[PDB]
Amino acid sequence: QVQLVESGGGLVQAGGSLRLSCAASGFPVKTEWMEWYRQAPGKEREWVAAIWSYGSGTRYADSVKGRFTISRDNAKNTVYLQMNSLKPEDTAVYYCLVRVGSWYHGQGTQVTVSA
Amino acid sequence: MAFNDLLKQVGGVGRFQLIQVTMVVAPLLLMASHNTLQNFTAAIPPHHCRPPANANLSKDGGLEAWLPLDKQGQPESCLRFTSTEPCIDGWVYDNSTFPSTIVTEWNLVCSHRAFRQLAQSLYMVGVLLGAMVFGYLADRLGRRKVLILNYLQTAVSGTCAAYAPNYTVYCVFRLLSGMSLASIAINCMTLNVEWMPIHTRAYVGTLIGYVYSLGQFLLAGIAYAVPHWRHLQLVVSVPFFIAFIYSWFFIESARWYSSSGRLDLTLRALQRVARINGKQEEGAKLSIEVLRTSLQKELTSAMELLRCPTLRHLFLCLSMLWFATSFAYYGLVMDLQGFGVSMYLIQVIFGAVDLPAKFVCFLVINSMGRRPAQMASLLLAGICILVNGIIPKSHTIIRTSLAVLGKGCLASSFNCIFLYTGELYPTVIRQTGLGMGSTMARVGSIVSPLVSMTAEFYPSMPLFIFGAVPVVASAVTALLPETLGQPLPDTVQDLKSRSRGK
Ligand SMILES: C[C@H](Cn1cnc2c(N)ncnc21)OCP(=O)(O)O
Ligand SMILES: [Cl-]
Repeated sequence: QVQLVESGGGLVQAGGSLRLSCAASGFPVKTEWMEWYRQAPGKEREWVAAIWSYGSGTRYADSVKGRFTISRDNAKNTVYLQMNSLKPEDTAVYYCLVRVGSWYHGQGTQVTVSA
Repeated sequence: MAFNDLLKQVGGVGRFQLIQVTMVVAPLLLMASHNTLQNFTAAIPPHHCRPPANANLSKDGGLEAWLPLDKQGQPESCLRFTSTEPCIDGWVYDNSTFPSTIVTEWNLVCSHRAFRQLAQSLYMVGVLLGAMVFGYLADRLGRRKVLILNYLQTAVSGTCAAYAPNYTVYCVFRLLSGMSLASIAINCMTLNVEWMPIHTRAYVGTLIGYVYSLGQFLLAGIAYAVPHWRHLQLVVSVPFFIAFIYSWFFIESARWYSSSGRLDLTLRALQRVARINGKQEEGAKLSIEVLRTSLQKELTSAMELLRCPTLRHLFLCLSMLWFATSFAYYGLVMDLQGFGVSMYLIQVIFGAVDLPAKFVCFLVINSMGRRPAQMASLLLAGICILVNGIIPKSHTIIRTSLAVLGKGCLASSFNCIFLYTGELYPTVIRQTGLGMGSTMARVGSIVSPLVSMTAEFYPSMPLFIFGAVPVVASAVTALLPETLGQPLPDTVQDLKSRSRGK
């Protein structure tokens, strides 16, 4: 079986920065896709960002450019998120997805942007 | 004293040789339109999985939650989220530019997307089957009768394909449409060249090419006017019906009539052609006793072609050339949706580029020769479409210009290979050689959709195969001798002497 456990939640004031990552097990992170989603309360799943395999490319959404940064590593076989200048509308539960239209999605982390 | 003697005696420029020729070559416009139509009647519009009706779109934050996205900012065209799972509730197609296409009607997307190209493959299978079977039937039975039958079958198959309930019905009716269409295409040319003197065959060929280019123009315009596929197929097939209604005034081929060993009806046809031409004083002397005295010298296949080593080698080479040229040409023509620009404009440019390319190859063959023209045209076409395959979608104008140059190069290559096989094969087996070359060209046009079938592997590999084939053909056709000096061999003895004497 494949695990996609993740961690990096916390309570932090607006304009701070967190440390988010997905612990990928059973597959090399450099060989498949990667994606990112949030489900803010009162809203639905929203696409955030994606990084291809072997660093082919990385594209963002309208509220991700210039604010968030996502990187990868090979030693720990994980995908890591960095962010700054957080705003109250960013309060959401973030879900890690291994591939587009893929059956392997993580448990999710709860991150709060307290104005 | 021969058939040409009588034909010149009756005329050659009179009203008959214009009216009959123009009537029989009018449907070549729809020839081109029907051959290319699959591009316009089966264009894939942007599409995505449909969220289930039970789910509330308003309460789920819109359709963006149920549709995973790809790189180009569009929803995924085959998958959907489970709150994954493939399409199970159908599909959603935008109507911004396509009211309806066969892919829109019968959801030939994601899984079982092969059918939108299997349809063209089956149509080309029908073309080849009709060509060979109805060539045999025309040899056995006649020309006017088989051409009329092809007219009717084409019209019926076009209408039936326009109104097709299922998909297998559509494929079978396309197969029968090709069955009739190859036969009409070959028989129009054979009747025109059999009812004209020797020194007008080049004129007939040039007119056929001009009508084909005008057919490309007409298809572009008719696609601009009528976007709906159900209306488009019917509107492009009903003029065949009106031409079948008005094509009962055709005059059968007198040469084939004389070739049957019987001459009374041949005399009747020649008398009729004298009446319509308006020249009766000169045609009065025509009677039975002059037919035998004028037509007696000429009265007196695969196995022999494959037996002789020189004949076998010449076959293999020419078959490879025809196969590669037709394969690449139809692979390039059948795919114009993925060029960025509107299909109508690129189709217009493809049609327009025919005449300048024809002038270029004519100048080259009348100036330098044929084999260098083959090399240049094939190599340039292969390189151009390979670069098209290697240039990403982000660039549009350069890709379209490269595709236009490639289409022009393929047209010039077609004209050049026709002339080269005309002035290459010995007169003993020249007609059978042309038939085999045409059959191999139809085989290549059959395979081309099969090659484009497997684009699921790589995004642009079919373009790579289309660009790899003609470079191989040009490399392997190097050994072929050049016939600029007009040797015009008759039997296999001349070929070996000419090759040794070259
Ligand atoms: C002058 C052309 C030469 N030729 C012979 N075969 C072909 C194919 N398959 N495509 C285009 N052109 C071809 O024939 C008249 P047609 O294509 O059937 O209107
Ligand atoms: Cl043909």
